[PDB]
Amino acid sequence: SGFRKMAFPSGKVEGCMVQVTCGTTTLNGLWLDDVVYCPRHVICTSEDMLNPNFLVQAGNVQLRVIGHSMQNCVLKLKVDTANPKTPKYKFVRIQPGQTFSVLACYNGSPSGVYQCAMRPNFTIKGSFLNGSCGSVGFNIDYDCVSFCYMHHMELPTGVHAGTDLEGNFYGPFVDRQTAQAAGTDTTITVNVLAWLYAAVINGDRWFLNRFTTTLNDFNLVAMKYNYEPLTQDHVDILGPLSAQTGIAVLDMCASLKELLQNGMNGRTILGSALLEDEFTPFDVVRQCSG
Amino acid sequence: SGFRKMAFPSGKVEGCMVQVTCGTTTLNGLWLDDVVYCPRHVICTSEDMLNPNFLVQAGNVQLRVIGHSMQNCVLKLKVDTANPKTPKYKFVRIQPGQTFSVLACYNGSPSGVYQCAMRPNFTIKGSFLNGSCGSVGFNIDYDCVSFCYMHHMELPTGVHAGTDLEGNFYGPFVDRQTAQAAGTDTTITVNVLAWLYAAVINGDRWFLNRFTTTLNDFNLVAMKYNYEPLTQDHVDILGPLSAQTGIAVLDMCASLKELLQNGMNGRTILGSALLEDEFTPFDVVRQCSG
Ligand SMILES: *CC(=O)N1c2ccc(C(=O)OC)cc2NC2=C(C(=O)CCC2)[C@H]1c1ccc(C(F)(F)F)cc1
Ligand SMILES: *CC(=O)N1c2ccc(C(=O)OC)cc2NC2=C(C(=O)CCC2)[C@H]1c1ccc(C(F)(F)F)cc1
Repeated sequence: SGFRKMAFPSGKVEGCMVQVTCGTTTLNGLWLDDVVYCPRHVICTSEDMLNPNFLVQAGNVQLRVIGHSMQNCVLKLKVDTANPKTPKYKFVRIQPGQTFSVLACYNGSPSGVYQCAMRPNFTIKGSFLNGSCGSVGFNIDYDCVSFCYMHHMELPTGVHAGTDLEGNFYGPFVDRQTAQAAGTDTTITVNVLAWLYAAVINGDRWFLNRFTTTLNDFNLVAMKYNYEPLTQDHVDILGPLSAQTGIAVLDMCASLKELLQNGMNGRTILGSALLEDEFTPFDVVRQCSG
Repeated sequence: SGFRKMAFPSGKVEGCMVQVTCGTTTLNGLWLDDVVYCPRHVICTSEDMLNPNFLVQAGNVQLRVIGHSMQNCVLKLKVDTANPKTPKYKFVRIQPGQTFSVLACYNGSPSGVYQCAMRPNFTIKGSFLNGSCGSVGFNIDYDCVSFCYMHHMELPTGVHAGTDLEGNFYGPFVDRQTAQAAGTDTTITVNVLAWLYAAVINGDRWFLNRFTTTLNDFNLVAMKYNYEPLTQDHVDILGPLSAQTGIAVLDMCASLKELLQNGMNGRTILGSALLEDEFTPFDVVRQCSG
């Protein structure tokens, strides 16, 4: 029992982390096979971010860059020694709504790990300080590591922005300091529904009134509260949770609809008095049934 | 910027994790130097938890137990090979209010990491499934690992209970299945005050009214809302946060006092509409100022 916001173990990424310096500028990079990835704005100097040559250390072991190139927004420093601590990996691209773990690092040493979601506006609500550029976000499948995120920058609203491991940015964003107003993030509705399932499994059922409602009547309400519309694909993926708790998707929709319109009222669901949207349905299955 | 509930990297603990089987019964254990720790109720059989010989595998490497002994509530399996992946460690005991990271494991393999607090009633609000007994909770200081918790059991109220690494249980609890009604956990007031600081640092200041109030007048209110009394030692440790934000401890006390009595009212502080008590003041300093 218990539900808790839970990151994957960080051991296999920690030993792929490295410190990268170019001129005065030093940040974090990822070491896989014989190539080190890192954000390309490492070649800028920071004085020039106010108005209009490589060192690679793996803790204490110096690698020689023997050349580099630029794929989109990331630099691919080719090194001579090949990392023996390279796990099974693959470079996946994430869609809004999916979640991952972030291992925040400074000067190449890991400091923390935490779980967060790729918001519908393509930003992520991270915890980043200066020096964190180059930290990676990832999922793991027992022993295969799916890298899906590298940090680049902090937008003016406090939120964060970065790329996939091939260099392409997640949203309409660029590796430069500007007022890049990202869209309003909507609340991830499939995830809120999944968290409500995790509540049921674990104790809380007061919100379960479930006046049966249809799909689109819910969507009508959902949208004038800034909830992303629910599609058939979202319904499908709740299948397993539906199966376990014996509460059809339309019911949980309906019960949430009285939450949006009649409110939490200070009442508590799984340690919270607001509707959590940063757990995917697979999250709930991994945590609530192995 | 950003505040996010953040566990220490789990790499150094992951390689001290091992699977332990005794008769039919198999769970998780910790391997340090040449001794493996694990809960002593490994020698029970589970059929007998309803009404009134060692295998140690490190993934695939079998260790020979050459003997064992019982310190309090944990078994110390002495093995012949000594773990080369043993970090700097020390066995600390935690007091209620302090926080740690839990690396949940099944059949000796790590599955997740997460952050939680030792509640004032000596229970912890974990995320544990059958098979998780023997998982450890710990803090790290850059390279020294302070082990402070090993999981034993789940109380009837869903909460969890365990020991320090020397075998002694945290509260008035025992390694047996009974209705052990633990006390009401009070809300950790020093921590709520620290989270309010992290809010200020990061954006949110609406709760800052700060009608100056005294210490004990606050305590009067605090207690009839089930908030643990605030001592001089708690005031002291908020010193640094006080220094950074330029808002004296009595002010934040006072502002929280109007939160307890005039309510959140759906309003949001750092992604939440209830008062979070599971961040220590050192947590805020580590996350908000390196
Ligand atoms: C992500 C990060 O830690 N930093 C960062 C942020 C933005 C950009 C950018 O837009 O470049 C065009 C670059 C960086 N790079 C680095 C840092 C560092 O602190 C270390 C060196 C890499 C920080 C950073 C740097 C400068 C600033 C400033 F001055 F613009 F405000 C902020 C963060
Ligand atoms: C912590 C844990 O995972 N388990 C557990 C819980 C309590 C006790 C206990 O009170 O013993 C006197 C022992 C255990 N031990 C083990 C398990 C396992 O699933 C694997 C073997 C170790 C579980 C567990 C076992 C049995 C039950 C039961 F039947 F009592 F409900 C519950 C959890």
